[PDB]
Amino acid sequence: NLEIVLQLTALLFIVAAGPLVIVLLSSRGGNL
Amino acid sequence: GRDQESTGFAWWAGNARLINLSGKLLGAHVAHAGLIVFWAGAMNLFEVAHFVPEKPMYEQGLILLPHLATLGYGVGPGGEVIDTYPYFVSGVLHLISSAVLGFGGVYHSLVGPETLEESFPFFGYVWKDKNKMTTILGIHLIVLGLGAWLLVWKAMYFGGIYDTWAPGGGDVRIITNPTVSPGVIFGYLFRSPFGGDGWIVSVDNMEDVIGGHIWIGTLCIFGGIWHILTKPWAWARRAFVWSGEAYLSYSLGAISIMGFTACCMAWFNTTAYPSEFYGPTGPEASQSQTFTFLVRDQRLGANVASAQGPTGLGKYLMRSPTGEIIFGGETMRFWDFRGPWLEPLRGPNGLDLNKLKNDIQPWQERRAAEYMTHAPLGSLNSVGGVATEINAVNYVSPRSWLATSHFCLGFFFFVGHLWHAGRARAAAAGFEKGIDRDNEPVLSMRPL
Amino acid sequence: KLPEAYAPFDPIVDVLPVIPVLFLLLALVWQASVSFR
Amino acid sequence: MLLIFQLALFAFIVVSFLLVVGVPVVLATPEGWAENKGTVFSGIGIWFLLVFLVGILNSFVV
Amino acid sequence: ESTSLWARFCEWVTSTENRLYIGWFGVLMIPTLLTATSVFIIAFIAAPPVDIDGIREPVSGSLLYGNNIITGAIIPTSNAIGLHFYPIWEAASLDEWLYNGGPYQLIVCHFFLGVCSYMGREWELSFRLGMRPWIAVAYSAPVAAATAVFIIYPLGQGSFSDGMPLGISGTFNFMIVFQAEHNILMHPFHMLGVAGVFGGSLFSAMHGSLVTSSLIRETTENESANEGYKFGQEEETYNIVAAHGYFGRLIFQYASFNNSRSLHFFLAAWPVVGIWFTALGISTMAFNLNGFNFNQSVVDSQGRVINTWADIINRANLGMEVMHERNAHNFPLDLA
Amino acid sequence: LTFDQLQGLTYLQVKGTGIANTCPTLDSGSSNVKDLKPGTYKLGKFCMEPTSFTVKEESQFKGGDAEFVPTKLMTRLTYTLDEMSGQFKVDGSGNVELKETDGIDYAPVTVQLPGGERVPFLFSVKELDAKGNADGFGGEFVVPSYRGATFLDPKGRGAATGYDTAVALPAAGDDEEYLKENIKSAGAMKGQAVFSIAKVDAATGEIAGVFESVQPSDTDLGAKAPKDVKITGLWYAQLS
Amino acid sequence: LVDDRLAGEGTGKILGINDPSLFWAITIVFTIVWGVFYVSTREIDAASDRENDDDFGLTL
Amino acid sequence: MLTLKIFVYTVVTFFVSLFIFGFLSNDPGRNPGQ
Amino acid sequence: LDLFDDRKARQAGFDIIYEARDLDLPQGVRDGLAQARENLDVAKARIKEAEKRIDADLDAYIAKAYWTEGRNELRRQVGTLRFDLNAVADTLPKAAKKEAQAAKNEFLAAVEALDLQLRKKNGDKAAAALADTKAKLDAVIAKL
Ligand SMILES: CCCCCCCCCCCCCCCCCC(=O)OC[C@H](CO[C@@H]1O[C@H](CO[C@H]2O[C@H](CO)[C@H](O)[C@H](O)[C@H]2O)[C@H](O)[C@H](O)[C@H]1O)OC(=O)CCCCCCCCCCCCCCCCC
Ligand code: CLA
Ligand code: CLA
Ligand code: CLA
Ligand SMILES: CC1=C(/C=C/C(C)=C/C=C/C(C)=C/C=C/C=C(C)/C=C/C=C(C)/C=C/C2=C(C)CCCC2(C)C)C(C)(C)CCC1
Ligand SMILES: CC1=C(/C=C/C(C)=C/C=C/C(C)=C/C=C/C=C(C)/C=C/C=C(C)/C=C/C2=C(C)CCCC2(C)C)C(C)(C)CCC1
Ligand SMILES: CC1=C(/C=C/C(C)=C\C=C\C(C)=C\C=C/C=C(C)\C=C\C=C(C)\C=C\C2=C(C)CCCC2(C)C)C(C)(C)CCC1
Ligand code: OEX
Ligand SMILES: [Cl-]
Ligand SMILES: [Cl-]
Repeated sequence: NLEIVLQLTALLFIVAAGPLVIVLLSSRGGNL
Repeated sequence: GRDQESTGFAWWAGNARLINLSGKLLGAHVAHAGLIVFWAGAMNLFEVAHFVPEKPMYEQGLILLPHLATLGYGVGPGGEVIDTYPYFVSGVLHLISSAVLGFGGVYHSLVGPETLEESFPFFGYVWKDKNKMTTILGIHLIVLGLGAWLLVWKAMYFGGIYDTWAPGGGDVRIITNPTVSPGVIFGYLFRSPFGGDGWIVSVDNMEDVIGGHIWIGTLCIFGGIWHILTKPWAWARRAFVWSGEAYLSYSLGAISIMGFTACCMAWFNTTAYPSEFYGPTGPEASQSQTFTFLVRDQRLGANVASAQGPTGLGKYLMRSPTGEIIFGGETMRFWDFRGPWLEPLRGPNGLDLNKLKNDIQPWQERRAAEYMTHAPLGSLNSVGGVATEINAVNYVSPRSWLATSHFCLGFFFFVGHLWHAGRARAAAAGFEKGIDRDNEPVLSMRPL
Repeated sequence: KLPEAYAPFDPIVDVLPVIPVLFLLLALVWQASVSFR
Repeated sequence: MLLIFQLALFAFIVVSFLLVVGVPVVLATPEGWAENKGTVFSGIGIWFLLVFLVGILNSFVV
Repeated sequence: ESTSLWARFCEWVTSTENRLYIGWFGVLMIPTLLTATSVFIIAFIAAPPVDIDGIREPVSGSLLYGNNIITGAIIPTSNAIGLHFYPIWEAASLDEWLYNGGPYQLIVCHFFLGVCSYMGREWELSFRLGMRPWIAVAYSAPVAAATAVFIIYPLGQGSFSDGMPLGISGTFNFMIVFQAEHNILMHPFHMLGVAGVFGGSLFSAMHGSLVTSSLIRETTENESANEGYKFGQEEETYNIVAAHGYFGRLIFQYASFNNSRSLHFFLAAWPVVGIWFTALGISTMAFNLNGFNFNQSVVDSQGRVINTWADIINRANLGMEVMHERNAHNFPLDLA
Repeated sequence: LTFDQLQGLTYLQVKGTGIANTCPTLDSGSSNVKDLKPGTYKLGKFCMEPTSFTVKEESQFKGGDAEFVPTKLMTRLTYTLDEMSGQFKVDGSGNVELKETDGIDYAPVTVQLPGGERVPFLFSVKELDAKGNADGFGGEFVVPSYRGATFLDPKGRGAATGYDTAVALPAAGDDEEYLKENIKSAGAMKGQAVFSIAKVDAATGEIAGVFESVQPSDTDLGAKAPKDVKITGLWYAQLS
Repeated sequence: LVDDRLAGEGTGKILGINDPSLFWAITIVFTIVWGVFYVSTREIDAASDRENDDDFGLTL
Repeated sequence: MLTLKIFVYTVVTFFVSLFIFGFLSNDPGRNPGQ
Repeated sequence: LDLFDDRKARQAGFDIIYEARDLDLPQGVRDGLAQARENLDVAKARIKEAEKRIDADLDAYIAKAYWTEGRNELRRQVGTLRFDLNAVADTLPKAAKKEAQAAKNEFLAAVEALDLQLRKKNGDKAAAALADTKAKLDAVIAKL
């Protein structure tokens, strides 16, 4: 099950990379 | 960005705020281009990773690898995949290229110039400038022509293109004599779209395929130079709406036609879409069933030519309404199907009876047997077979996915023409927001 | 499959093709952050 | 070279993730494209160097 | 003012003073629809039987040949023809054209051009009257459905004989065979189509009942309430706030459209979007991408298959499959 | 088109033209079958292209002069028998005996009589055994049932498969009115064909001529009386 | 054969032109309609009140 | 049947030509707004 | 039912059709590629038979102007020649394998050039191309 664990881990980053950008801009008062 | 307070467009029509922001509109189009290249790269690597050599391409749900195979990458004689490394570098090259394409999209969208008309007159444009619009049309017309010449260069100088009709079996072949005769080219273009004719979907040689792309490459280059050195004439100026949304609707109508044509190409054509990679077509599978039962019943002992069905028509062999000897049954409708495994048994008058009972090669039987079981029939959840079948086989033909999807895209982009072209005329005329309460046109008309 | 040198990185490839559909949702969450101005 | 190649590929993935989040953040930030523009170019340059490094190392490992 | 023949002709064609607007799409719509109408009426009354399956077994579809209004139909083109173009001039005799199902192709081909031109003619009048141009977009939904069952489904299946017969009982045969081969009921797009028409029927009844319930008193009880409205009124004939108040209490305040413009867009979008998908559903099933197949999906611990309601549907689908086109199949698989 | 001319054409140059439904023409050659060396040849590429279909109709004008009225073809170019093989025996005295074995040897044809009556028939030379001289050599052939034993009628009734009664009529089914229709038979019949040799090419081993065939029509699995169909046309064969 | 027919079905002819007379039918009709249209363009444009210069046509 | 084919080709070309040159006749200018 | 003795059907491959329709078997086994690679003797036999067709049937077809027969003969019983030539050439030593591949490409170019002339219905150029094809094939077989 190491394969699916790695797939979910990689999936966790990418589904968070997007919102990570928005929250950083929202917190830092960015031009978003 | 902007808001509805200063633009009048809500968030759900937000990209309409870019109509006159040429700089940001550039980044929008470059960013979507990065997405297209990203998907091509990501889906290519996804298919390469999930590729098992013990099955054919069409049994693994691959739609991009067949496109690479038809270009003659990593395929040996007979449609056998020998090496998937060329498929790998195709995915990597697109994936990396999407990054720089994505950066330019993000740069030209978020922090680049909003309008290019001031700082960069070469790239700046206003939709009303018909001359400038034609130059952009002319320029991008040349790169399309050059892209077409890449295909013929691949087919004539760089390895070649996979020919499913090649003598000695389907293989990668160098095209040395492309068919550039005007009669052949015009014959395909102005052919009927009905049965037997099939418009351009009936191109059945790689000589005609890359012969046509020579014409397309040349026409687009000359058309590019033409539309660069000339501005639209008076007849055109009084026939088209010269607005940014109007130009979009013209393209939407165009690629709607292209979407429908790709749907029919993937469904019927066996030259540009070899059955070795995309699987059998609808007509091919039905034609393969009667061929399979003709072969197996001969061994059991039966005169297939003299065998009658319940209806009195030939059980195995009958005549088309034009006289050609064809396979019997319901597949009488598919009598205009032509395939690499079936043409050797076909003479000038149709299927040759002597060759059908004396010279059926084992490879022809194996091809027809394989094509019958992989008929383009399946369910939404990818259950192979007719709707009245058990959950045993996990298979839907790539032709089914390609034809079904690009018809839905073709139809919706036709609604794009209807929507974006209707609005283009109304906005230019100036009543896209509603009827003037004090100046209603109908109120000034004679009653019916 | 991928070349043997790229085998450890296979799980990343298995989630890559779904990224483009995330951009549509990313645009939606971006508009929500700015209160759909 | 297999371990060297995979380390370079992993480094390429990590720096790509930094650019995927870092670049839009600094671009949207008003001061970002004026001050952090220097460190973005370093990230772009390193990213391209790893592309070519992984590219040549692919020849000796595949 | 105009003196040129073409200048005067183009003014007449685009004239909004005609009782029925012609326009440029009408010079295509009128001849095609009249051609299809003429042959349809003549064929529905007096056409000879048609060998639809290509097995030399003609099927009677005319009133003068023993059918009533329900069972009468224009039989599709012969299976021997397939998708081949079969105009009347490609037949040796008009008797042969009738026998092979010629009138069906003539109707379907001219009718498809008629509805496409009818759609454009709807845009053209809106432009001539200075109104917003999207009634034609809402009309694209029924056009897509008509195009799917007359053109695209025969295209994917390989024969015009698989198109919908131009008749009442012929339509039912089309649906039943369609279920047996594609399991259309289990397809998510007929599901969206059903929600489109059930919802559209619901929304039509609700909007009609809510507006009728809110009519402002302007008449007596010995007169129709309709008399309270005068054609050309500048004021509203019903109280929108009162109707919103009723429906607000009926479920909850924010489940109701306070905006007439939003409400009417919803009234248009819901059925049009639903019919778009069910039209796509038939188009997708034309290329044999059938609906969900959950047969033998549930099996017990030892492997025994436990039937579900989906398996009972398969039993009904099995019965239609082995009976449609009884004499047409010589081989076990229905690949065509 | 001679046989050599046809073989010089691609399938795409024939598809749709209609020449696929034409027997090859034997040009040059000779008019004397005597040029054929006596012996037993192997009949090959035997093909019979009709040139006319006439159906005998009982005369309502009394007199009993039932004559073959002209018809209109209804099923398009699907009516030539080809690829028929067998043996052809030539005698020194000019005696000719032809025997068909395999090949198409049958084609469903429908024609329409004056009045709108479609008469189907199974144009066939099955088991054709013709003996005679060169000028005329005739024989009888088997005309099988137009509809097979497993053909289901619109009510689901058949011979070897289907209902044996009118299920739509639970009570009046199996009455004397429906006994004839409920019971179906697929027995065969016989026809008479007279052939004639007009051209013979000894060098290429090819013969040609005309034929006249008279056979019954479809009996609707025994539901209707068969009419008499006279088929006149050309024929061609390759002795080898 | 027994009957006569055009036999042009499924033959891939350009615009369906089996015989050259069909070419004259299409060409003559198109030329006539084009002829009456051509001698009327100026009058039609005159109604616009603008001259068909490089800035003529519906433009947003 | 050729006579019928030529008649239809004449008729179809006539109505299509009117459609084509109809929209080329400053169609966009035929609107009630200014 | 009445019985019939079709036990000979398995000979001459009654199960070839059933073998190709077996999803359990790999694609190589279904298509017959695995059998030829495993037993090279059948691959060599089909090369010899393909040579017989080329050095016999083709000459008659060109002389009689039977263009469709000639093209079909180039793809029937020869439709596995490219695979069979590759199958034998793979077993050769690397030095010989390189030379066999070069020879094979020359023969394939000639047979495709011959196919063009048959398509063009050019008897004179086809006969010249046929003679070249027969010469190239002999060189390839000698190396294999
Ligand atoms: C007001 C605003 C309103 C907004 C409304 C918004 C609504 C959003 C609706 C979304 C509906 C789609 C939901 C997607 C997630 C569902 C899970 C899923 O999808 O899962 C389904 C499967 C599961 O993955 C795998 O799918 C495979 C499918 O077979 C494929 O692979 C097989 C080999 O294993 C065979 O090779 C076979 O031939 C080949 O088809 C197998 O079934 C595997 O066992 C299975 O694990 O696909 C996959 O997840 C991977 C593919 C998923 C994406 C595919 C997109 C491309 C579609 C192309 C065709 C488009 C249209 C066709 C017409 C449709 C008509 C309805
Ligand atoms: C390359 C083609 C293209 C381009 C460049 C545009 C561009 C534009 N469109 Mg248009 N449109 C197109 C195609 C295109 N459209 C098609 C094909 C249709 C038919 C469906 C439409 C229907 C349409 C309408 C009704 C409207 C526009 C509008 C607009 C403007 C603003 C839209 C916006 O802000 O997006 C915002 C994006 C969203 C709010 C998200 C949309 C959600 C969709 C449904 C995602 C669903 C994805 C899913 C996979 C689809 C399932 C089916 C699929 C499998 C086929 C803009 C200039 C608006 C306008 O008129 O501007 C003035 C407007 O209202 N378009
Ligand atoms: C292919 C899809 C696409 C693209 C390319 C664009 C592009 C654009 N949109 Mg748009 N939009 C889309 C879809 C898209 N949109 C959809 C589906 C909707 C409906 C919800 C909208 C609704 C919408 C509205 C309402 C508006 C726009 C606006 C804009 C423009 C400026 C956005 C901005 O500056 O704000 C800033 C955004 C951010 C700061 C957050 C995004 C940060 C980055 C870009 C996220 C991506 C990170 C990426 C992975 C990094 C990798 C790149 C590289 C390092 C490899 C821009 C050119 C605005 C406009 O019109 O300009 C006047 C605006 O008003 N859009
Ligand atoms: C979710 C959106 C989506 C997706 C995922 C796809 C996906 C796909 N589409 Mg599709 N399409 C879409 C939307 C989409 N489409 C829409 C909205 C439309 C308009 C309605 C279309 C219209 C369309 C058409 C007309 C066609 C496709 C096709 C395809 C398939 C091949 C893609 C391709 O090769 O393109 C193009 C590739 C490029 C642009 C990159 C290559 C460009 C250069 C010039 C090629 C040079 C190659 C060269 C010879 C290589 C040799 C090396 C060289 C150095 C010598 C693919 C699976 C094709 C198909 O398979 O038909 C079914 C096809 O014909 N699509
Ligand atoms: C290639 C690759 C890469 C890259 C990646 C990327 C580019 C990513 C991106 C991604 C993205 C781009 C993401 C995003 C996503 C999004 C999301 C996750 C969201 C969602 C949302 C939701 C779900 C919700 C919505 C809503 C709102 C809030 C409003 C109202 C309504 C609703 C609720 C619906 C990496 C680095 C890995 C490395 C390796 C390779
Ligand atoms: C403007 C804007 C928008 C959009 C945007 C976009 C659309 C972007 C795109 C972007 C992009 C388009 C990006 C891309 C990226 C990519 C990358 C970054 C790559 C990576 C790669 C890597 C990292 C590596 C990989 C590998 C190889 C090399 C081999 C195999 C293995 C692997 C896979 C690992 C939105 C909507 C938000 C709204 C707002 C505005
Ligand atoms: C590559 C290739 C080929 C082909 C080629 C070509 C050469 C194409 C072309 C095409 C062309 C060359 C053309 C087409 C099309 C066009 C179109 C489709 C359109 C038209 C449109 C429109 C839109 C019109 C309009 C109008 C006018 C007149 C103006 C205004 C008014 C109106 C709107 C009415 C082939 C087949 C060999 C196959 C292989 C590949
Ligand atoms: O044609 Mn009317 O229904 Ca369409 O599936 Mn196959 O083909 Mn016949 O059977 Mn089932
Ligand atoms: Cl039925
Ligand atoms: Cl069948």
